Amino acid sequence: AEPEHDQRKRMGLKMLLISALLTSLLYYMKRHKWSVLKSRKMAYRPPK
Amino acid sequence: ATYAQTLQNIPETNVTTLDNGLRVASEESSQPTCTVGVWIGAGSRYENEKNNGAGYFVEHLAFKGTKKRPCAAFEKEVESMGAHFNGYTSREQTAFYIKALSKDMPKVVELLADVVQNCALEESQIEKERGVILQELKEMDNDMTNVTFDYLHATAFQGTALARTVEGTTENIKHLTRADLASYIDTHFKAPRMVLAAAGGISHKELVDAARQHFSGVSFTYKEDAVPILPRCRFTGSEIRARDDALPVAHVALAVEGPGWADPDNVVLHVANAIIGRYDRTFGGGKHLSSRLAALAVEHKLCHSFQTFNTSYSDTGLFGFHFVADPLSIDDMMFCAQGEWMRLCTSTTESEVKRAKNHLRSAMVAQLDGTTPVCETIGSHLLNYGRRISLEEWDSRISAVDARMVRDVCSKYIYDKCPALAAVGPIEQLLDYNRIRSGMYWI
Ligand SMILES: CCCCCCCCO[C@@H]1O[C@H](CO)[C@@H](O)[C@H](O)[C@H]1O
Repeated sequence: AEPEHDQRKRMGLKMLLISALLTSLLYYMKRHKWSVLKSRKMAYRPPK
Repeated sequence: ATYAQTLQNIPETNVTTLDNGLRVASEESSQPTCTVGVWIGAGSRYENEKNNGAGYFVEHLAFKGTKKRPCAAFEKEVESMGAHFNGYTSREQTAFYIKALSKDMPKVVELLADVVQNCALEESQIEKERGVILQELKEMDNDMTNVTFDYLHATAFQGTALARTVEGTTENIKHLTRADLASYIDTHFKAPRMVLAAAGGISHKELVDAARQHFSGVSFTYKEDAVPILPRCRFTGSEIRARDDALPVAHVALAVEGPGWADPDNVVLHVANAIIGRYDRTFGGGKHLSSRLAALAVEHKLCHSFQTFNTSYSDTGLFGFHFVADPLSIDDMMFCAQGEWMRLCTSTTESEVKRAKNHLRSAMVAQLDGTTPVCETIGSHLLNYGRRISLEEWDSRISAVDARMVRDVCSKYIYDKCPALAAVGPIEQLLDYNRIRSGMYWI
């Protein structure tokens, strides 16, 4: 019914490993850029 | 008579130390008039959270008379001899100097010494200059160019001694006391940290003699004659944006950390800024100016003015640029600017530097155009370099700079560095530190 069975699963393995690795990396990168905003502080200073 | 020779023939700068540690220096010319003054290694940086602004409050009373001869008298005695008394105070350097005929070089020296050593600090005067300073702050608050540079420091050195304004806090000025001021003077104005410099038609000896006579106060302990090293100031890649769409133009300043007085690179760094240079809608050169940035500025109406700078300090500095533009041309301007910095690091030409150098040479020479300026150079080189660097030398250091060299240094100080930036006004079009940070690499 599906000769690809083994190869398909062997790929799934690779897919997860890379996936987990790539995701983590891009999470750090995403956070790294955003940090500039995430910590940003503001104040309202009218000549009041 | 060649430039080369005219340089060698420049009389030497005499430097002698008294016993109390004070250094007396001067450059004698055939001039009937002169400029003598004391340049001090004090300033806001040396202040702290509680006395920030004292050195300035002091500046405001330095002339309002001493104990030996009160206000009226002091003023009358100086005016009547045609002498000009001026002074200032920065973050790491304060100074009081006088402009008068060489003939009065000694009576001057006396006056100086009386000012730094015996300021009145009349309880009644303080409460008045307090209202005055408070006024000066409001007027300065409307000078975007200095409001910007202050903010620049405020963040570039955030959390440190250098992040403070020279004038000081509002509170600080509202509450400082006869005591605190007195203390500042007695703590900072001291011989080993002072320099009596002068230039004009003065005899080093006549000067140094008159020096020993009025600058006495000899120190007893070892503490009194060792110059205190300041705790370091940490740079921080960051930005501060003071927005107000109500202002007609926007001000932007960007900078990376500088090397500090002593470092030789500073020469190359200056040679670099000489290339980028400066512009301002009243330069007639217009589209033909040699400065690429200036041209673009003209070709595309990018701004009202802009300036490069290399503000140095004892252990650090600020190397960057500032520009004033209209709300809708901020981005292009910034974009182009950062472009040039990148050009410096990756593709400077011999042609460029050759010129930059000549522009720089002419610059140093013009920095000594008169007596006050010379005296100001002497008072500074000692205080900062510990000696005097003659045009003859400067020139040699400048002549040795070549493209390959400008590149390396700029790269070393600019390329891929997180900069400090301060924006004031209608800055909406200028945006994202992130974006600006990436303008820090790839030509
Ligand atoms: C999120 C990105 C996932 C991509 C993962 C790539 C994994 C696919 O890789 C595949 O693995 C098979 C098993 O050996 C090989 O036979 C194939 O030639 C190979 O292309």
